[PDB]
Amino acid sequence: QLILLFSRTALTEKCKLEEDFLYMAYADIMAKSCSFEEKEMEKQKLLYQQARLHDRGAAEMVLQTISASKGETGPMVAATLKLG
Amino acid sequence: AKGEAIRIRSILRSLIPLGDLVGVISIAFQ
Amino acid sequence: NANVVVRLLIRRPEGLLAAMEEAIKI
Amino acid sequence: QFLRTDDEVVLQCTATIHKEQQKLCLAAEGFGNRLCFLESTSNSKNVPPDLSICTFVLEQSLSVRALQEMLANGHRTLLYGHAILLRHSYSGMYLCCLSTSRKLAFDVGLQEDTTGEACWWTIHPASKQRSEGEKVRVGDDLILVSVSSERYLHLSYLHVDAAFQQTLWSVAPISSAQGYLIGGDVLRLLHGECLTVPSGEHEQRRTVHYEGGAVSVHARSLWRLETLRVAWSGSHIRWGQPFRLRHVTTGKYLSLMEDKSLLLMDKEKADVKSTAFTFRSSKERKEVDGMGTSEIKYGDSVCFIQHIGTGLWLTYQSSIQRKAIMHHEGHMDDGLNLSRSQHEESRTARVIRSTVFLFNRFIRGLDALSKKAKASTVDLPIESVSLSLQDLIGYFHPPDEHLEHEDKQNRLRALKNRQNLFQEEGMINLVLECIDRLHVYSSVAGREAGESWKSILN
Repeated sequence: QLILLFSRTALTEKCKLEEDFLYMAYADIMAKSCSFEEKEMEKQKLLYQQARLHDRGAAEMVLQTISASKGETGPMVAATLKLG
Repeated sequence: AKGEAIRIRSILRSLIPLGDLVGVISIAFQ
Repeated sequence: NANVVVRLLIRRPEGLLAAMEEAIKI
Repeated sequence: QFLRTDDEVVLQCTATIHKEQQKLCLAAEGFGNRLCFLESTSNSKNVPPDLSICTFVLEQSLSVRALQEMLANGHRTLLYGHAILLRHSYSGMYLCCLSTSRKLAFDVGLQEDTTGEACWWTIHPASKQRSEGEKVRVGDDLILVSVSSERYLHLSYLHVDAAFQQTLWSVAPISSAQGYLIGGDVLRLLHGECLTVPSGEHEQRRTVHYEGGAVSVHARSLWRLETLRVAWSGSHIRWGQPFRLRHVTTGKYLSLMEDKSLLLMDKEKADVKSTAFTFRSSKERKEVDGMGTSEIKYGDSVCFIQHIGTGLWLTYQSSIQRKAIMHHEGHMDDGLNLSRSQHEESRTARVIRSTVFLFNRFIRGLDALSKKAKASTVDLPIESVSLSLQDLIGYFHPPDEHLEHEDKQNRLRALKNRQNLFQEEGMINLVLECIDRLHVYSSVAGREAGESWKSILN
């Protein structure tokens, strides 16, 4: 539901982005959660952790909130680029 | 309650309107 | 045979209140 | 070669009225008008015919059994015995048969919905050289028969009506490459800033200017390349062929009088070469029978305008009123860039002047009764107008609640575009004049026709 909340909020038009400090605390928790036996056990576990998100539309709440910020170098896009 | 047999039911009333007052009363009165 | 010649007689010619009453005088 | 579905085609019937041929096309209007008529394309060298009200799209082609089955519930190639569904290329309404009267012939006009057997027409051959089943060929002459009315698409003596008598119907393919030009589109005359025409409050806007900013975005800068070709008119557009420039917002054809002045003169004042134009590669074949070869890209374009009747180069001089006129050599500024418009921008523009021509027939038609009593003006249309407001309410219908949030914001965005392209053209001012002219009475005139005075006002 939460990833759908940021996807619906990005699809509307406001001719800029608001600051929206819920986005800057859930597109930050969502990115701080991501010798041959280990190099495939710490790899096949990472593919599971990024499957919590990209199976839940989170490859669209970072593909739209770049499209909606037209050229804004604000602190919003510098926190949904750590989710992409 | 059939298929397109109602279509011919409309052709016999729309190509020829009723106008039956010339027929039903005036012909048998002599 | 119901669905035939009425499918033909559309394309043939044969108001008609004027004809049925004026034939009494003729 | 053979027609398929998703093809653009026109219907056309021919009449020899006192040793004079007329290859006149079937054409319906839509958006306020629910009836078809004829469009003369025989005199295409002296009077321009309309194109966007006569091109059709073959949506589907089924068998008769499957059609009655569904009614009981790539691209195919059409067969002489399939039943088709034709939709209007502009209005998006399907051509069907109507239960009205204008005998036992029924009238032919568009309609909204597709269900029921009204919107279906079974093709038929009309000569011994063809028969049942085989594939349709281009340029054939054929018959169309309704499914519901069980009649022929007849031309009468000019009531076009579904009758029990036959009439031939020549068909002609029109269209079928993204970014390239296609014959008949509307587009933008980009500079590097676009070509415009003055605003409202009238000069009859007959000048031509270059302006800049969001005025190119609005509904003033729209021009339609109406190509003189009949068949394959929606081919790609190549260098060298002539095409009249039509204004879209007011319907006045660009006709250069380099002797006199730059004029957007009115409809029947378009000859062959007095209004033709072409595009040159520099600034110094003959025919393709098909959809054309890919000539002109959109962003990668520097296109040079040249008249046919003169052969000079329209270039601007030294509000923003750099009015451009024909020069013998010009400068390096005639490398015009191009960009096409969208399909709702083309939709909004056409419905403006389709109504602007109608409301003026209800302003001055009601200013005819602004005297004491003339009573000879029958040009006060009521059923032609009181229908036309119901479409413009439904055109601006706000989107419903129960819809997808990716679909509402599509519908709500296209709604706000329709409200902006009516703002600039003064439609808001144009209705308030009509509320003035009807607020003279208290419930009028001959009160048999205009008894719907309140419902028009409401």
